[PDB]
Amino acid sequence: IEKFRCSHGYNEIYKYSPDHEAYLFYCKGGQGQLNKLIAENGRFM
Amino acid sequence: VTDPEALLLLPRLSIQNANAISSPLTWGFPSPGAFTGFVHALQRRVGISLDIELDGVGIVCHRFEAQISQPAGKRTKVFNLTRNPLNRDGSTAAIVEEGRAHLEVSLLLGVHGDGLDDHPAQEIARQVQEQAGAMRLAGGSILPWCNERFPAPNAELLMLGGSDEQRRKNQRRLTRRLLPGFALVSREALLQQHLETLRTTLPEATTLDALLDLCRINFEPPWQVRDKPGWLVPIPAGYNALSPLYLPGEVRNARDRETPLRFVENLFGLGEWLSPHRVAALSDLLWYHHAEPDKGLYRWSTPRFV
Amino acid sequence: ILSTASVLAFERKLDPSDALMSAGAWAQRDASQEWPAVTVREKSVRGTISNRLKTKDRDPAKLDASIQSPNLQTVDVANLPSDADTLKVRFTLRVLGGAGTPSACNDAAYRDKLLQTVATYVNDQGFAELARRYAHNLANARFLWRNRVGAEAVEVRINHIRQGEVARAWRFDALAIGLRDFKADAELDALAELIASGLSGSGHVLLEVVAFARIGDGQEVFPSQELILDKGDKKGQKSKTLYSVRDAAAIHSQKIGNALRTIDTWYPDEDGLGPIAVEPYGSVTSQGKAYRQPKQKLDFYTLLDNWVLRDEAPAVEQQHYVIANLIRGGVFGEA
Amino acid sequence: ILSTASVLAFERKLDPSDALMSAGAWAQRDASQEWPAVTVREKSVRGTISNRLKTKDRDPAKLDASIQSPNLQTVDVANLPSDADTLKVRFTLRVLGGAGTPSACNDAAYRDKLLQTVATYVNDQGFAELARRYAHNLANARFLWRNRVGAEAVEVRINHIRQGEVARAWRFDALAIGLRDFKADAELDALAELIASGLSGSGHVLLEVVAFARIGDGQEVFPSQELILDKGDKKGQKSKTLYSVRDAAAIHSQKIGNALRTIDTWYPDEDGLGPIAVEPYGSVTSQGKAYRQPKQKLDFYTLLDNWVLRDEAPAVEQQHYVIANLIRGGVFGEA
Amino acid sequence: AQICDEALQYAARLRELEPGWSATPGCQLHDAEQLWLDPLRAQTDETFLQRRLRGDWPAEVGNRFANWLNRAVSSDSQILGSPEAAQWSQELSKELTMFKEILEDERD
Repeated sequence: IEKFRCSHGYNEIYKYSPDHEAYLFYCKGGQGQLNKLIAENGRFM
Repeated sequence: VTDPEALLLLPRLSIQNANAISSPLTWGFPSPGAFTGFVHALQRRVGISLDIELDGVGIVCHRFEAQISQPAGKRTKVFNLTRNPLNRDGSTAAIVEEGRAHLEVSLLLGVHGDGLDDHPAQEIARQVQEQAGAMRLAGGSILPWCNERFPAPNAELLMLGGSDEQRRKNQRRLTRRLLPGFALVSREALLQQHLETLRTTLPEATTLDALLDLCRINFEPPWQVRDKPGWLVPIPAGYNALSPLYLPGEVRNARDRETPLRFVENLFGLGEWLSPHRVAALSDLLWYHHAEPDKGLYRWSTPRFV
Repeated sequence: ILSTASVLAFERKLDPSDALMSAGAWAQRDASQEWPAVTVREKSVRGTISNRLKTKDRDPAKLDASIQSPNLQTVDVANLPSDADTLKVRFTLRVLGGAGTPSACNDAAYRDKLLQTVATYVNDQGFAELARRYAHNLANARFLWRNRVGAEAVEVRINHIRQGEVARAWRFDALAIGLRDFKADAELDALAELIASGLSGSGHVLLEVVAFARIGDGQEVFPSQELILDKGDKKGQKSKTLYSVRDAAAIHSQKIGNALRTIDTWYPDEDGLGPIAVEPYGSVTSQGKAYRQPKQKLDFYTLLDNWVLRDEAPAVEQQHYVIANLIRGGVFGEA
Repeated sequence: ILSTASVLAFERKLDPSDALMSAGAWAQRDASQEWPAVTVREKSVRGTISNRLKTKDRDPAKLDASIQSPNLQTVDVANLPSDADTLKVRFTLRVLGGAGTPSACNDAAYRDKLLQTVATYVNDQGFAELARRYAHNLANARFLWRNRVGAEAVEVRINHIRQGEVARAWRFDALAIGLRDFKADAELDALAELIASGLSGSGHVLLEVVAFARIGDGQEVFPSQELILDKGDKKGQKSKTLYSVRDAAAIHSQKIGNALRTIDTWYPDEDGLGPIAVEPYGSVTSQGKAYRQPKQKLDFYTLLDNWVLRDEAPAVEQQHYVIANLIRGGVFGEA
Repeated sequence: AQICDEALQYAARLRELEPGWSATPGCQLHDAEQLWLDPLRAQTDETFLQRRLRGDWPAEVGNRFANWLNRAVSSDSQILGSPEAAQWSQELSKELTMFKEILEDERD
């Protein structure tokens, strides 16, 4: 289960939250900010 | 040394420009030797008149502010200096960096002697307070609390209690009074056993390196910082001999010619800033003088701590 | 070569408003302009555990100790008054028109091709099936989401509002008109022609949609539900907050919009499951299943890219679906 | 393979409302439509310390110093008026039907299998035992929770409300109908057939349930109790708040629903302890014990998973319990 | 012990530093604490709040602080089922007992 989800056309990064079963808005940015956040935090929770 | 018969509390004392340079390796709070020498100067100036022996000192430090400034783009700090006068030609003199800091400490100094029975407790408390108002604590003037809301007075707690409960009760009363500070104690046994564990880790390790390891925030791989028990700091724990002890009228340009001189060098121990109600015995947490002059090793510590 | 434009943003046609739910008594729905609003108020719930245990918590002592410390929450609840059995859900809907024209587009050649494609669609067949299905989802009160499921009688009143007042009034039996069949009616075809003239840009269309539902005295109505802070303790937990605009319960505008778009009866799976909402990779959150998966060639993106770039026009049902996705709006274009 | 669905949400069938409690005099209960509501008012209470001491407060001087300073509270209290001896508790109940369909379910295969299972149940034996037990819990005023325990005479009037008026009126003596035996009657079978046709989906059922109780002049009634914020001082604590909708005391809807669900006489422990409420891991929060623990194979989850997945149909009492849980609603399914 | 230390430290520096705990009234100050306003209730009100605090001895902040400190451990079912929660609760009870023993003696 992926920790971050980039909404691609809308330039928003959604980070998974475990309390409610959903993604919440983390920050703006595209694929580069998504990959940088994956490198920092690690994907797959 | 000997245990205190009473425990005088000098109140919150404001010191305006104390020596923030404790040692060649440490900056920050002044050396505990300043406080032990201050208490011995108090004994030298009123203790011979009130027939008491002021000995030992508990350092509390309600607030502290080093006159420092972090420069732009650096992680380190520098010291705000003073402007010394010019020379006889008008040239700017060579700047010698002195650290200055504003302290608010209170001194738990132990008192014992035959003067406790001769005078009232508030009388000798007011006497040593009126003497300490005209003194200096680490090179910094003692600010004497004029025209504020109310002067913080003294309370000479008698260490001899009628019970264990009365002893703990007025000890808790005193600890509530010196509560917004942080008591400074000498923790050399922890430094020694940290030397032993670090020598088990890699051999021929100095306790200089164990001290440095206890200071730094070192990181560990799985990343996690190393936990530290309490607020561990490096302190200068006295002096060690570099020279044979010279005769009084033998060394050139001494302070006086009736005192033997010996060129010495600092000894860096370890201290721990803890809240004062952790110790459960305020008869402890007092900094004494241990010379052993035949070997060198002029040092100060808090004996009877643990 | 005509690649896809790197940006496309389509603005939302069929704009609804927040649906303000008020309450009153049936057989005086015609005097329902001063009906008091349904207020969202707080009640406090206390529940034992009923979720599944993960085979570790199945110790009976641990289970009894957990049910001895039960969960205290407060919840936002909205009910009808105890002397009122009808819920009035009233919103306005604007049908804008000019569906294929993007609000943003990098490639000018792709924009001309897309505009040619949508204009070819509209000239071959207007907004006549799409507006018929939108008029159905206005007629059967689907925008009453859970306020409809046990209602004794639902009735929808749709007024076309011209310069200041009603130009044409409709009145439907929203339970006779089903939630799953798009039949024909003399009044539904008139509403379909009105939404057709709105979507074709040939007129300004603003509808005022009012839906009354016989629920029962004091029963619970279900406004749209917000999401909660969770900054405080677990006894005044506030496990549920509801939407309200100004001391008056309400359904979100995009929930009304999602119920309006529920027209897609052309997905490749079984058609007895009813219409679903028009989405790319047409998905339903409640069922958790995405119909029109891109492995099959029937999502919005592969159909649009085959229709516009390489001119492979799909079947007329699938291009109804593509144009309903253009009416829905969104950003369709890569990174 | 047919594993269990990851989400499973069942909507609540048998929706009650908030039970509004008003007050008046007996023998004019037939004119009880203008009866004034029971108002929740505040009063101060002054208590001595009476809880158990943990062998550190058993000093006599310390205990006397504690009882020298008593604790002050203001409590919300609800009494009848001094000229009214009857408590009228009135709510509506809406029986929906469609008990097998989940409102959210991931696996389509599990959803079809679960629908087939519930349809097999309904075809084999309809909602006939369950509706008889729900009709008893309407008939004996179990929803009067503590307002029933000292009442001289309890009378429940249940009215089937059609298009605007009463289609069929019942009238029960709720003390002759016990709280623990599900006997048979002439009128209770008519109410059971009505709740049966409601739960089967073959008709709209909305019942208006009115219950009267001879308590006594000025006696204390017991509405549902809210929880407090615990923010102010120890003198004006406001340690008790009672539920009220608009200056009118009320029992929560989930409390009336928990009293209606109290039909489960099939739990493996002793049946002299009465029916309990239908819960998975069937637990009574007053008693702190969970009957139908998962170490036995009689909770709702293992019964449902043996019935649906691996076709191990339980006894008809346990599947009465399972379909009663599906009528109850809930969030079933794992993570 | 350290978190108790700095809680008592924060309370002491507020209670001696400012008269802001009795600066302006209202309805919401969580007034059951009565530790952050030690000279704000006795040095001003002679019998109104000082006799309402010396006989009552408001030291009840330990259980609310334990409720706040209970968040610090994770709310895991295996963590509560194991004996680590038992060790956590007994050491927490000892330290709140020491917080109680230091918090009670505020009238001397």
